[PDB]
Amino acid sequence: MERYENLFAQLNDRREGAFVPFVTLGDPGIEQSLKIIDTLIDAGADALELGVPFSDPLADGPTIQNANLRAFAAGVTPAQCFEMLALIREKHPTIPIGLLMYANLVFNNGIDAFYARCEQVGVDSVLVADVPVEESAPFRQAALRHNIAPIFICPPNADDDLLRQVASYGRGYTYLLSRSGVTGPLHHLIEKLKEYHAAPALQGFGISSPEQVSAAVRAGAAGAISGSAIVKIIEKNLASPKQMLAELRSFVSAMKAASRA
Amino acid sequence: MERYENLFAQLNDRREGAFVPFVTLGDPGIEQSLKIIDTLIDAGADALELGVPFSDPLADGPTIQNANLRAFAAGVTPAQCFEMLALIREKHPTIPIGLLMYANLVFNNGIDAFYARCEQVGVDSVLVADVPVEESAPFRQAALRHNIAPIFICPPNADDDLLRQVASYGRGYTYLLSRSGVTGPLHHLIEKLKEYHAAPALQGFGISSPEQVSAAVRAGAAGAISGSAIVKIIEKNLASPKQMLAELRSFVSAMKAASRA
Amino acid sequence: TTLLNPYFGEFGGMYVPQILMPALNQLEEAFVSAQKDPEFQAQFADLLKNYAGRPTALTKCQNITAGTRTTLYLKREDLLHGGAHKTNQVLGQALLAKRMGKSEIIAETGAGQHGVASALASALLGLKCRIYMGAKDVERQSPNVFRMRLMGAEVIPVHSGSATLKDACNEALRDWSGSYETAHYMLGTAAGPHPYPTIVREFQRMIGEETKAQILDKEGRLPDAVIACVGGGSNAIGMFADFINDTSVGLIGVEPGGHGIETGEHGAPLKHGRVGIYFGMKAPMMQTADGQIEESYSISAGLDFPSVGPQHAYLNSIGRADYVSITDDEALEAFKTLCRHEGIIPALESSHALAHALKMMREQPEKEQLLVVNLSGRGDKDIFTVHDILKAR
Amino acid sequence: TTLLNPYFGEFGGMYVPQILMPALNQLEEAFVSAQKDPEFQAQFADLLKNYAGRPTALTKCQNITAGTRTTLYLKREDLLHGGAHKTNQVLGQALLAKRMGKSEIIAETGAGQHGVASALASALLGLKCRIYMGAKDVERQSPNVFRMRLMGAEVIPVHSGSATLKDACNEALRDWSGSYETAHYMLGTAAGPHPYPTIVREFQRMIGEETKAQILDKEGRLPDAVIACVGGGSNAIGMFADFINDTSVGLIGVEPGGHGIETGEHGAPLKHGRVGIYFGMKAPMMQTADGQIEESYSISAGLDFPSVGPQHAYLNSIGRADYVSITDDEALEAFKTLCRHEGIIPALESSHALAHALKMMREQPEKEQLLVVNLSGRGDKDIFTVHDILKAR
Ligand SMILES: O=C(O)CNC(=O)Cc1c[nH]c2ccccc12
Ligand SMILES: O=C(O)CNC(=O)Cc1c[nH]c2ccccc12
Ligand SMILES: *Cc1c(COP(=O)(O)O)cnc(C)c1O
Ligand SMILES: *Cc1c(COP(=O)(O)O)cnc(C)c1O
Ligand code: NA
Ligand code: NA
Repeated sequence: MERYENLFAQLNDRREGAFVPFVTLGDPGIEQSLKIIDTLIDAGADALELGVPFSDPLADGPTIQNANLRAFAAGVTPAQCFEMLALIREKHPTIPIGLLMYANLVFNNGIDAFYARCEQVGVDSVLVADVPVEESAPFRQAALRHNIAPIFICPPNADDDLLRQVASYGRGYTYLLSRSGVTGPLHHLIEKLKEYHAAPALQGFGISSPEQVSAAVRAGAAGAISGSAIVKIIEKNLASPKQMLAELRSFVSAMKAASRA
Repeated sequence: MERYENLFAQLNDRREGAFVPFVTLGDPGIEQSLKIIDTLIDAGADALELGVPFSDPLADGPTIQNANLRAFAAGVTPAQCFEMLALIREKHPTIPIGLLMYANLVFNNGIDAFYARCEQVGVDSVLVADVPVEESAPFRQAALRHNIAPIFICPPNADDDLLRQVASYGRGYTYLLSRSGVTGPLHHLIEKLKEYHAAPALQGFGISSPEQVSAAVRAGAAGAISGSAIVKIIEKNLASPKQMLAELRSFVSAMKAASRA
Repeated sequence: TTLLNPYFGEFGGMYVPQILMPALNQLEEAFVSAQKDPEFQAQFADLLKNYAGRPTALTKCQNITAGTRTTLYLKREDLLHGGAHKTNQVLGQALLAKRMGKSEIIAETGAGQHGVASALASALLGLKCRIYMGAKDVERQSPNVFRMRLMGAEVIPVHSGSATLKDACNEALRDWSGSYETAHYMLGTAAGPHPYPTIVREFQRMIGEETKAQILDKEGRLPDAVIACVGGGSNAIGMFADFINDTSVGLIGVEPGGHGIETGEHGAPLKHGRVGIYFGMKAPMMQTADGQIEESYSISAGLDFPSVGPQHAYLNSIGRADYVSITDDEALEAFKTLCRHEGIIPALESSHALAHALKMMREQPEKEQLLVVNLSGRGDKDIFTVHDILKAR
Repeated sequence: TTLLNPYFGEFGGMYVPQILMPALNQLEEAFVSAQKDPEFQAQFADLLKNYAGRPTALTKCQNITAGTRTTLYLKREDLLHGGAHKTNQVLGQALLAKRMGKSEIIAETGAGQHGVASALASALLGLKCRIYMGAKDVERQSPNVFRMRLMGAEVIPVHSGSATLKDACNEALRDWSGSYETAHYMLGTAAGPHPYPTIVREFQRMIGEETKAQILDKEGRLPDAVIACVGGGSNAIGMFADFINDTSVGLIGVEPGGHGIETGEHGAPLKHGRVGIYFGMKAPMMQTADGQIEESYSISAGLDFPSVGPQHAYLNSIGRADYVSITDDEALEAFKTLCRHEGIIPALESSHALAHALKMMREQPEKEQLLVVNLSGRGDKDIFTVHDILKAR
């Protein structure tokens, strides 16, 4: 499939930057999760970014650590997340869907078979948080063999060697990290990334207000991703599901609107 | 004074062995203690042996350790014991009175002055439980200077060197120990002691029945001392003072009678 | 690019988020530099000797072996300052942090001992130390928590996930990845992302070098086997390394069998777990079938690391080392037996290794054998848990 | 008759009931014999080295002294097996009991450490050990009581008199005087009837011999002063002895000052007590004016011996040694300070000695001086008492 290439081209014909929210699948429960996701889409997300709950998410901040716990309080497992994915792809044809995984869950029952299951539910990309490019071979291979785009993080201090590896090895989009630390001056990377024909960059980590989406696009990034802020909203509204979707709606619309020409 | 020499000579003219009970001064209280003592005399003791309560009586068994504690529960101090002694000597002229002391209480305010205070209350002897002959010089001197007889213990394993030291250095009577351990085959010591003109031996430690008094005298000892058994009686009768004196009476009479020709 | 091999056969690597690689490359580089630097070595040798107490004795236990043909020696890491072998590598890691110009130290700890150890190295050497510890272990290790704090370290409890060592290990990483430029991460075992398994090994190897010398001095020849408990692998790799090229020398690693392998409730991923990718590396992990990391169980709090060093998995796979397990009862019996016949209270951890030696001896008492057990720590800290068990029983 | 002088000037002797003298003469004789016997020495040297960990390090503490002109070294008896210096002399006394053919050991203990120590020597060396301990201390030293029992000793509580160490010391004697023929009395300090002050000294003196060698090696010359806490005198005489003939070397003994000398509630009979005769000897005693023995007070349970070794009273009287006191607060400050700036938890006992060094330094920071403190034990055991105090405060 080529959903990312397609979105990017479409957005480029609109002079638009892309806005992609992240959530954890099954947080706070499956049904509510599916509704959150549909609301994110209906409000304007260009692509989703979805996490599979994992026990030891060593690259995430508290916010998303609570999201995995809530998902685990509700019994959510990977096999359930995949069924979730499947019904998401069924409902929305063309939206790019990327996963944020930890290594163990992809290597667990064989790497290749994880990417194959990704292809059969219609996933478009997978970012594996704790596999650096230096260790990406098995994961990127298995990915391309099943038509999934392997995403990589380009750190703010990336040196030219790394820039080139990311531009060479990634596909679909490039995760441009705004900072060190865990989930909670880019013009150079971004130019250099274009220079090496990287996949379009999405700026990530700490995007939580519309001004930043606009600033990313101006900087030359094809878009921005926001998760913590999206999760904050969930975690703030657990007592009222309806108010949850409504605030999700408003925030996403606000974010998306900002990426517009 | 020569109360011991006098008693011994008298007893020898009666073909009698000597019977001397031990108690702790002030156990269970002063008044009761004074009455116990008078009862011991009235029942027949030939001489007394009196302990001054001390905090750390490392040569005594439990029985007499309880006696010191009871005496301490009642506030009894050495200065009080000496007043006790004084009124005892006032009441009974000729009875030999020996103290059983621990070193510290004699060395405390000057050795010489302890033996002088002994002489002014009329005490006849002092045995210091934790001063061996090897260390007796200062204590035996100070004793003879004030006319007090310094008592020494002749252990059952005593070798000839020791026998001679005891016979040379002691006066009034020789404490013949029946056994190692703490408060709770003597014919040789006894002959050897006579051989070296020791003071007359009193057999001590574990004498608690009349048969043993008789056996001591037969062995050649001039007599026997009993304390634990006497203290047992006290400790058994604390709830009834009158029964206390009565059983003391009966036991002492029984003991004394046994030393008789 | 790295300078050294990050892999022991298939196990090991560097699986950390991209933002941490410059830190592990820098660390590797500084360690390679240090190992060829005589000043660094002389300074390390001098603290191990005049501050930590090296070398540690090698102790023959005739009472234990009487009536059999085993001879048993224990390498007395229980005598090292701090009371366990961990103090060796912390001092080395601290001099490294120094050499990198970092001023802060970050460490994770389960049962407390690596936290006490990093706090003492820190205090001595002028570093500001913060330690992460899972709230469950905090609750149950107050002595330790107070020791680290008497030594100026800051102790930060971790409430997420199972709230134990692995959740401390995540919180350590998260922090390193935003402060690596001033802080160094003093990982506590020979595990985790390269170059840590290699550097922990090399800073613990004096345990096997001194063992070898001592045993040659006292017996005239190398042991038939060296045995050591395996919690995350540092003490055992420390005792093994220098004997690895001595083919006739047995290396036996002892993982906690807990209530029993069949029961599930154990700590023995190397022989009873399944390969996974976690904590920066690929190795045997305690894990569900869907791949979530689980906790290791054992009557001794310090064999809690739910995975094992990569180099041990390699050694095992090629046959060069052997790994077995010992249950809580077996380890308590061995504890008792040492207290009463040699007058050394061993750590429950090192109790496991002694226990397997005793089995070697007992099961074949007329076999002629010379064993060394690595007594990785002292058991003063375990006195009460053994107490409460022997009371209920 | 004895073979050696039972007196240090006016202090010391053999004040025991007559029934015990053949035992002390026999002991003296066997000790004199042993000291000229190369087999005995080689066997003692071998346990001190391969079982107990000797020699112990000498540790320079630059962090403590920075900014001053003191240089301070601590002799790390905290690293000796058992955790304190007491293990030295117990091993020696046990080999003696052996050499006499006795098979049982009797020991008294206050805070538990001499009881743990005699039980470990006993277990190692095949002796049956029973330990007397005052019920008050039993109550408050359960770790210790359980340690001794894990090591096969029998622990007998003493309920008479103040129920503390002196009442244990009486119960030890009483028993020895009826079983001396099979049992040996392993007295716990350099005190009591001759020949014990001399034998404890000679079996602790390696502490000063090694100190001297080490300090000559590291500094080129002898210390200006050696400092050590004084509970009953064994660690301090141990550190002092070998420097006694070195006139330029200061010997400073530190007795616990408790809440304060003026308050009365202290442990410093050598400088604030009065000569008495007790426990087999003539020395300074804590005592009332009528002469009953009283207890020593201190925040550290092990400086509880209500008297002090005779040889220290002699050394003091001739000027050759100096004795001072340090209060509980001062000793707690020194405890804290070591934990936080060198990462060694010292025993509250040895805390007193460090505290007086720190005063020497602090009161005259531009004086040029080289001090050694004898760190007689580790303070793991004191962690909670320091905890409870720092909480109330
Ligand atoms: O929380 C955010 O703002 C952004 N998060 C993402 O883009 C999703 C994410 C979860 N954990 C991560 C670890 C590394 C990279 C991205 C993530
Ligand atoms: O208890 C006894 O049977 C005998 N006691 C005495 O003769 C008195 C005594 C008390 N403590 C002692 C210590 C040594 C010698 C005699 C005694
Ligand atoms: C921490 C510890 C261990 C376990 O960790 P390893 O790395 O597996 O050695 C073993 N023994 C003791 C005494 C420990 O403190
Ligand atoms: C027992 C002990 C002491 C006191 O006894 P000394 O004979 O006075 O040395 C001092 N320090 C420590 C650590 C002790 O265990
Ligand atoms: Na493990
Ligand atoms: Na004292």
